[PDB]
Parts: sequence; C-alpha cells; structure tokens
Amino acid sequence: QTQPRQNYASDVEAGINKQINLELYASYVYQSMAWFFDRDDIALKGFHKFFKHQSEEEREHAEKLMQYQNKRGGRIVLQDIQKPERDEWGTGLEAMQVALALEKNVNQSLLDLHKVGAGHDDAHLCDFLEEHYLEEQVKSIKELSDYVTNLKRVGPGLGEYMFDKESLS
Amino acid sequence: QTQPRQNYASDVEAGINKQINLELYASYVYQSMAWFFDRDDIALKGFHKFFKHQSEEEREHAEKLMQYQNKRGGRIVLQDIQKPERDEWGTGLEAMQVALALEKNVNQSLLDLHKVGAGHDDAHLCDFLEEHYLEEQVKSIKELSDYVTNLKRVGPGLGEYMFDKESLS
Amino acid sequence: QTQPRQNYASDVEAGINKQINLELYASYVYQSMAWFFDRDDIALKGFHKFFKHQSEEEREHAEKLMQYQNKRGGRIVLQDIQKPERDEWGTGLEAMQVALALEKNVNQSLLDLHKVGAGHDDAHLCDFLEEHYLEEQVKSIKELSDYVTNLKRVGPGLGEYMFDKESLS
Amino acid sequence: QTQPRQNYASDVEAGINKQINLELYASYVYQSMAWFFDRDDIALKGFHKFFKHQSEEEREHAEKLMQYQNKRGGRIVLQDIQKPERDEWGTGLEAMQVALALEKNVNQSLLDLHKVGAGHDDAHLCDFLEEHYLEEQVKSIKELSDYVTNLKRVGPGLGEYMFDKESLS
Ligand SMILES: [Cl-]
Ligand SMILES: [Cl-]
Ligand SMILES: [Cl-]
Ligand SMILES: [Cl-]
Ligand SMILES: [Zn+2]
Ligand SMILES: [Zn+2]
Ligand SMILES: [Zn+2]
Ligand SMILES: [Zn+2]
Ligand SMILES: [Zn+2]
Ligand SMILES: [Zn+2]
Ligand SMILES: [Zn+2]
Ligand SMILES: [Zn+2]
Ligand SMILES: [Zn+2]
Ligand SMILES: [Zn+2]
Ligand SMILES: [Zn+2]
Ligand SMILES: [Zn+2]
Ligand SMILES: [Zn+2]
Ligand SMILES: [Zn+2]
Ligand SMILES: [Zn+2]
Ligand SMILES: [Zn+2]
Ligand SMILES: [Zn+2]
Ligand SMILES: [Zn+2]
Ligand SMILES: [Zn+2]
Ligand SMILES: [Zn+2]
Ligand SMILES: [Zn+2]
Ligand SMILES: [Zn+2]
Ligand SMILES: [Zn+2]
Ligand SMILES: [Zn+2]
Ligand SMILES: [Zn+2]
Ligand SMILES: [Zn+2]
Ligand SMILES: [Zn+2]
Ligand SMILES: [Zn+2]
Ligand SMILES: [Zn+2]
Ligand SMILES: [Zn+2]
Ligand SMILES: [Zn+2]
Ligand SMILES: [Zn+2]
Ligand SMILES: [Zn+2]
Ligand SMILES: [Zn+2]
Ligand SMILES: [Zn+2]
Ligand SMILES: [Zn+2]
Ligand SMILES: [Zn+2]
Ligand SMILES: [Zn+2]
Ligand SMILES: [Zn+2]
Ligand SMILES: [Zn+2]
Ligand SMILES: [Zn+2]
Ligand SMILES: [Zn+2]
Ligand SMILES: [Zn+2]
Ligand SMILES: [Zn+2]
Ligand SMILES: [Zn+2]
Repeated sequence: QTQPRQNYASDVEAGINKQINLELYASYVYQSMAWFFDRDDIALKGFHKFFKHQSEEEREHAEKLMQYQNKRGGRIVLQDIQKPERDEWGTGLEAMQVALALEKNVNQSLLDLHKVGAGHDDAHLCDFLEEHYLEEQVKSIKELSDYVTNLKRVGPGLGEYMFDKESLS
Repeated sequence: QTQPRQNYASDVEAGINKQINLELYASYVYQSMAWFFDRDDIALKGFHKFFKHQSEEEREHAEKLMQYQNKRGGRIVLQDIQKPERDEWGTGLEAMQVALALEKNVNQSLLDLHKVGAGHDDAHLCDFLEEHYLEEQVKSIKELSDYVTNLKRVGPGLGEYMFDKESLS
Repeated sequence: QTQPRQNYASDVEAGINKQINLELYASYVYQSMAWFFDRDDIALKGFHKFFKHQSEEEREHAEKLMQYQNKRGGRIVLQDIQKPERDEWGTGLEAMQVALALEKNVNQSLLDLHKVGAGHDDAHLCDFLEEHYLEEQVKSIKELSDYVTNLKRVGPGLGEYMFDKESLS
Repeated sequence: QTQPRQNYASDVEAGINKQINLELYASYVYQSMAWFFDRDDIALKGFHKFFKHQSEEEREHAEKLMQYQNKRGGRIVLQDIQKPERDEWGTGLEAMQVALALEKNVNQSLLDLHKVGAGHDDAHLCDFLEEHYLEEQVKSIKELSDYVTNLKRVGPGLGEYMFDKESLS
C-alpha cells in the first residue's frame, strides 16, 4: 500500500475519483452557461459573471478532491469530461433552474459519499466533507432557490434586465 | 416600600409590566416576519433586514422598560410571550400593513400609560415616555405609512422587487 | 416539497423548531436574571452584565436555528415563550446554579437532536451542531461550573461582592 | 412686570427661590461629608471624592435655577445656607443612608414644584424640570440605593475598605 494509506477503503477512493469527475463536469456546465450569456443576442453580463464564478468554484472543488486523494494515499484516475446536455440555456430563470437541479445532483453525490465513508468509520473523510462540501452545497442550493423565486417575481423583459443589474450586478 | 420608591403608583408599576410584555410581543412578531422573508419561496432580503431591525429595536424598548421599573423601585413581573397570530405574512405590502397596525396598537398602549401617570402627577414617567417612546412611535407609524403607500404605488412583482432594492436596500 | 429540500427528515425539521423555542426560552430566563441583579436591593452589576450577555447569546442561538430551518427548506413554526419559573433568583451562587442546570438541559436537547439526525444520515445537521452548538455548550457548562465552585469558595457578603468585581468585572 | 415675564406665576417664582436654597443646602451637606471622610481617623478617599463630586453637582443644580429665574423674569432672593445637622457622619454606610434620604427630600421638593407649575399650565417650567432635574434625581436615588445595599453586603472593616477601592475608586 502507499506510504500514507490508513483507514481508507477502496470504495471511498473510487468515490473520490467519481466526485472529481462530477465537479469538473459541473464546472464545464457553468462555463457553457457563462459564455451563453455573453452572446450578443443574450447579453446579460451579471448572469455571465455569476456563472463564470460558479464554474471557477467547481474547478476549485475538483482540485481540492485531487489533493484529498493524494493526502490519503489514493490514486487519482481521471475520466473524460462530458460536454453539457445543451449548447443554449434559455432565459435567466431557465438557467438558474438548471443550476439548482445540478447542485442538488452534486449534493446527493456528496451525501452518498459521506454515507459510504461512515460505513467504514472514515472520520477523516467525514470531516473533509463537512468542512468543505456539505454546507457549501446547502448554501449554493438556497442561493439558487432564492434567485429562481425572484426571477419568477420580476418576470421577463425589464424584470430580467433589472434582476441582472440589482441581484447579480 | 423599596428604597427608591417615590411618587410611583401601583397602577403605573403594573402598566410598566404590561408594556414590557407588549414590546417583547412586538419583537417576536417582527422576528417571525423577518425570517418569513428569508424563506426560499419569498426571498426578499430588504424586507428580511428591515423586520430584523424592527425586532431588535422592540427588544431594546422592552429592556429600557425593565431598567425603568427597577429605577423607580417597582418590580418586574414577566409573562409569557405569546406566539404571533400567523406563521406566514403574505406580500411585502401585507406585512407592512400588519406592522403599521401593530405599531398603532403599541402607541395606544403607551398613550394610555401616559394618561395613567398624568392622573398621578408622575412627571418622571411622563418625561420617560416623551423622551424615549412617544415620538419614536410617531416616527415609526409615519415611516410604515409611507412604505404602505409606496408598496401600493409600485404594485406586485417587479414593483415589490424594486421597492426591496431601492427603499429597503 | 420546497425548492431546497434534500435529505431533511420531518422529525429533524420538527426538532429544529423545538430547539428554537428552547433557545428563546433560555434567552428569557437569562433576561429575567439580568434585571433581577439590577434591582436596588440586589445591585450586582457584574452578574447583571453577565446574564445580559448570556441572554443575548441565546437569542443569537435561536436566530441561527431560524436561518438553518430556511436553508434546509423547512418551515419555522413558533410557539409561545413561557415565562421563567421564578421572578427572583436568589444569591449570585444560586443564579449560577440555575444557569448551569439550564445549560445542561439545553445541551441534552441538542445531543438528542444530533442523535435524531444521525439516524437519518443527516451529515449537514451534524456539521451544523458540531460547528455552532455542541462545543459552545460544553464551554458554557465548564465556565458556569467554574463560577459555581468559586462562588462557594468566596462565600456570601464580601465574597460575593469581590467575585462580582474580579471574575465578572 | 419685567421685560421677559410671561406665563410665570408668583408662586412658581417663589418655589424656584426655595429650590435654590435647598440645592445650596444639599451642596453644603455633601461638602461636610466629603471633608469628614478626609479626616485622618476616617481616611476613605473614595467616599471623600464621591461626596466632593456630589457637592459640586448640587452647586451646579442651584446655579441652573438661578439662571432659570432670570430667564423667566423672576428675581433671585437668596436666604441663609443652614449648616448641616451633624458635624460627623459615621460609617460609609451611614453617610450613604443620609445622602439617600436627602436626595428623596430634594426630589419631593422638585415634584411639588412641578405640581405647582402644572396647575398654572407652566409648560416651560415642566420642561425645565423634566430635562434637568427629575430623571437626574431618580438616577441619584437609584445609585445611592445600590450603594447602601452593597455597603450592607460587604460589612464593616475590610468590606468598607474594599467598597471604597472597588465601587468608589
Ligand atoms: Cl460519519
Ligand atoms: Cl403628564
Ligand atoms: Cl452524525
Ligand atoms: Cl405639567
Ligand atoms: Zn464499502
Ligand atoms: Zn467575462
Ligand atoms: Zn458564490
Ligand atoms: Zn466552494
Ligand atoms: Zn462543487
Ligand atoms: Zn461524450
Ligand atoms: Zn456546485
Ligand atoms: Zn464526522
Ligand atoms: Zn459523518
Ligand atoms: Zn481542509
Ligand atoms: Zn439600479
Ligand atoms: Zn391610578
Ligand atoms: Zn439576516
Ligand atoms: Zn428604524
Ligand atoms: Zn426605538
Ligand atoms: Zn416598541
Ligand atoms: Zn399561547
Ligand atoms: Zn414599535
Ligand atoms: Zn411631562
Ligand atoms: Zn405628560
Ligand atoms: Zn432616558
Ligand atoms: Zn437600483
Ligand atoms: Zn426519524
Ligand atoms: Zn445593563
Ligand atoms: Zn460568554
Ligand atoms: Zn454562542
Ligand atoms: Zn443556547
Ligand atoms: Zn404559560
Ligand atoms: Zn446556553
Ligand atoms: Zn458529522
Ligand atoms: Zn454527528
Ligand atoms: Zn465535524
Ligand atoms: Zn455555519
Ligand atoms: Zn479588585
Ligand atoms: Zn399657584
Ligand atoms: Zn480631595
Ligand atoms: Zn455622579
Ligand atoms: Zn446633576
Ligand atoms: Zn440637586
Ligand atoms: Zn442656623
Ligand atoms: Zn442631589
Ligand atoms: Zn410638560
Ligand atoms: Zn409636567
Ligand atoms: Zn436646558
Ligand atoms: Zn482591587
């Protein structure tokens, strides 16, 4: 076994590699959304900047899992990053709804990983997810939920424009 | 009688205890409203912050009456703080209308207390209410009246959103 | 279900509402104690300030649970805040003994909630209690235990006076 | 009548002159107490400084009434300042008890004056007493009550010494 390895189950190591790919995928989805909102026929800079930031964060989430894998003595095994489901993401409301669904899918993956680790008494994995992932996910889901509500409140047209200016700067 | 007591009628002492409970109740109503506007399906941060501030102020009003009771040699007798009438508070307009009605009820209580004290020539009580309560109430009622008018002016939807951004930050 | 809700059991949501009321109750007990020590015939300013601070903290604990409920997509349901058991709290020693017993009761409630969440694999709830509540409770219980010991050490009269000056400023 | 005089009853003018003498008397009592605590066989510097400050305040109270009399167009008529009842004032506790009784006597005089003015609709007198005298009296009475309680708590000897050091610096 590798020099560091201790109390690190093979299925947790595999779950870390799975989560790495999922975070990279989420980064790619948000990158697609960011540049969609930079199109001349969409042209919402606040949405552009919001999803650019979300993409950067997801890449950070992936890198922190790469670091984690090596710290525990696991081995990083990368997979293809699939292209997103769509090339175009609709209105600001529709993109926020996609983001919310994506974040709940990532959250379920993280909770599943936590449960695998708990079955193996992997308290270090537990701590890592609690300190860096689970509350970050809940905060992201609540933020996006709030945005969906307000994009419904303001409506299309001038409403979407003002939300981009006032809620997303 | 207690060491400080002088020119302090029993019914004024009782009225101070009644007002303490009413201020604590008002604090609790505003706390309920504040966190209602933090719900993911309501999501108006300016309303949230406004009612959070109003709740904190009411708690201050109650504590200042607790201090007053002891300064005069009365004795604080606390009662239960009843839960608010509702769990959910409707639109921004509807919540402001509830707040306005609440503040006029608190004002009537304070004016009633002033009248009790005046009948007993309790100039210190008079001063305390004039310096700390009566103009504060009138200012609160005028502010909320102005907000009700403007929430009617702007209308639902984008209007409520913009009022939250521009009048309540 | 609400937009955010994920891995959030109904009995955890209910337990959060129960804890909200308990924290508000504790706040009210400490507020009663604070103003008791401001009475002219008690007149211990350090005890007054200590319990004032404890009351403010408990209100913070309650608000953080209100925020938590909304972040998870639960719904806040407020109950009456019962008046404390007593109007008068005895010596400094006796009040500290009441506070210690109260904090151990709040701690047991929090540990019970942790156990409910653990049965539902609610790692986010676990994290929230570990980060914000459980060590805060242990620290509070140890502090109050230390104060009880020292109030017994110094004795009544000048001892209580000096403890108020030197341990509570 | 004098150039300023308006809505100023003769019995209010006389009551102002009476209050002037009472404030000067209180100043003299506190001056006697201050220098008693500077005696080599008493030697409590905190009590000395406390009563020195109280004497200075009372002189300020008298001067503000002298100014008031002239502002309303009344005429100041000074009377003898009687020597205090005692040359020696006993323990710290006993002096604080004398001070408390004195302040309640001054308060009753002020409340009597307020009542005279109210019968004459003298709102300016009312305001003057509310702004400068009545709450100042209540605060003084509460402070002295608190000190009496604590001087009983600490007891004679080392207790009195420590109260002088810790409560009166
Ligand atoms: Cl675990
Ligand atoms: Cl009046
Ligand atoms: Cl757990
Ligand atoms: Cl009047
Ligand atoms: Zn396994
Ligand atoms: Zn850009
Ligand atoms: Zn962010
Ligand atoms: Zn993050
Ligand atoms: Zn992520
Ligand atoms: Zn492919
Ligand atoms: Zn994410
Ligand atoms: Zn753990
Ligand atoms: Zn865990
Ligand atoms: Zn870390
Ligand atoms: Zn703008
Ligand atoms: Zn009456
Ligand atoms: Zn807030
Ligand atoms: Zn305000
Ligand atoms: Zn106020
Ligand atoms: Zn109020
Ligand atoms: Zn009830
Ligand atoms: Zn109010
Ligand atoms: Zn008045
Ligand atoms: Zn009045
Ligand atoms: Zn005041
Ligand atoms: Zn704007
Ligand atoms: Zn359960
Ligand atoms: Zn205080
Ligand atoms: Zn503390
Ligand atoms: Zn705390
Ligand atoms: Zn607490
Ligand atoms: Zn009850
Ligand atoms: Zn506590
Ligand atoms: Zn945990
Ligand atoms: Zn746990
Ligand atoms: Zn943890
Ligand atoms: Zn936190
Ligand atoms: Zn000391
Ligand atoms: Zn008259
Ligand atoms: Zn001196
Ligand atoms: Zn002073
Ligand atoms: Zn003064
Ligand atoms: Zn005076
Ligand atoms: Zn004489
Ligand atoms: Zn005085
Ligand atoms: Zn007046
Ligand atoms: Zn008056
Ligand atoms: Zn003035
Ligand atoms: Zn010392």
